[PDB]
Amino acid sequence: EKELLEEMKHPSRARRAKARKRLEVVRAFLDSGNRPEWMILEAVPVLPPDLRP
Amino acid sequence: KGEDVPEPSVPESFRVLVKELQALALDVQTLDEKDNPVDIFEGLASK
Amino acid sequence: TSDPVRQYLHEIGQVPLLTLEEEVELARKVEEGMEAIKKLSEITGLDPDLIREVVRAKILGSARVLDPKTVEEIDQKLKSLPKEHKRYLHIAREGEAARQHLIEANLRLVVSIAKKYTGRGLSFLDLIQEGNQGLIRAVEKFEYKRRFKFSTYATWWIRQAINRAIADQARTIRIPVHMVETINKLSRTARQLQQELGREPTYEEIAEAMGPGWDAKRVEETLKIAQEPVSLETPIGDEKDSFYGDFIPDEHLPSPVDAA
DNA sequence: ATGGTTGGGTATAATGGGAGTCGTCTCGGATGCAG
DNA sequence: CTGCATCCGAGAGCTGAGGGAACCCAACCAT
Repeated sequence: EKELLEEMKHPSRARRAKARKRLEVVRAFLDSGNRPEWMILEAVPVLPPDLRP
Repeated sequence: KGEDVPEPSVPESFRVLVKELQALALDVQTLDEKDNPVDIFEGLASK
Repeated sequence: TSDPVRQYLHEIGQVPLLTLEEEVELARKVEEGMEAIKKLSEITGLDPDLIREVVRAKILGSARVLDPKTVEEIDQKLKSLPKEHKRYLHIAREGEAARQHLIEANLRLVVSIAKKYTGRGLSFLDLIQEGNQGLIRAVEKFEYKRRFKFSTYATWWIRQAINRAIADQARTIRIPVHMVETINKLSRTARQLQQELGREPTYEEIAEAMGPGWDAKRVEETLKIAQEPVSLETPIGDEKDSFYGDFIPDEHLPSPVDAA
């Protein structure tokens, strides 16, 4: 987040837009408390049988 | 029996939706006014 | 990028094939590595399989994830052994490397065999993987002393693995292997009877053609248990709005009248 | 104590697959062109 | 270094009704 905030001071508009786009995701993860590694599955949930009869 | 019908409850289709969202590894949780969990499954799915 | 079959074919084709000298050399190496494994087991007095696992882990390297601590302790528990009776360990390492090479070189025979088993409920890649399992078993059991080519012994194991996987995994409701063979024999007999009669045979004719211990009722039961379930999502009608499961009522939960 | 089920085995030689689909429209990343 | 400019891919197009391919051999848990 600090690196992207520093990058957001570039005179270039495209660079600033890219840094803002990355910052959106970074700040969403920081605010929610979710860990990014949870986007990789280790255990796969299995739906109850009565909903897949 | 001649009385008036009672107040409704949570439809089963919403429970099906919650279970299908859990199968996609998404944690959907119902909360009350104080942001505490509300169990809509009547303690039948809690270990 | 996509089409994993092409990617797998490319990765297998990047490995060159073998000549007679190389194949016999590798097979002899594997055999002496197993003998060295057993000799080292006798020397140390420990279980042979666990030392085999330590050799395999050391060859495969850190890249492949029994834990590092244990295998390290036994690794230095073996380096302590003096010369002349230490060669065995090096021969075991070499033999395990030879086993890996042999499997890598003979992977293409698995594809060649498995390409004629499509359309039996298993995808091509699953058949290839089960053939690879059979190839590993054949590599372990191969005896080069008989002067036979490796593929001659490997084909039998590859076919056995593919057939066993097909019998085990092709059906949603698992049917035992002997019953699957019975179903296949019944279907082939019915097809031959139809070819001879020029029409669909009756169950009594099939029962007569199977042999002793077969009547029409048993054929009926066998055809009954050989029925595969249909999908709840089978589209009914031309428009994409009606599924089969939309026409199936729930008979378990009590009705409002029943509850009242 | 019986059948049903399951694991193991076969030794001439075998060595890179196969179906398919070309009569739709609109909008937001992105690689490529210029300045 | 920036910008715009085609380029590719991804996600849509009303409701209601009715519609349905080997074989064999031997040990071993379950019932």
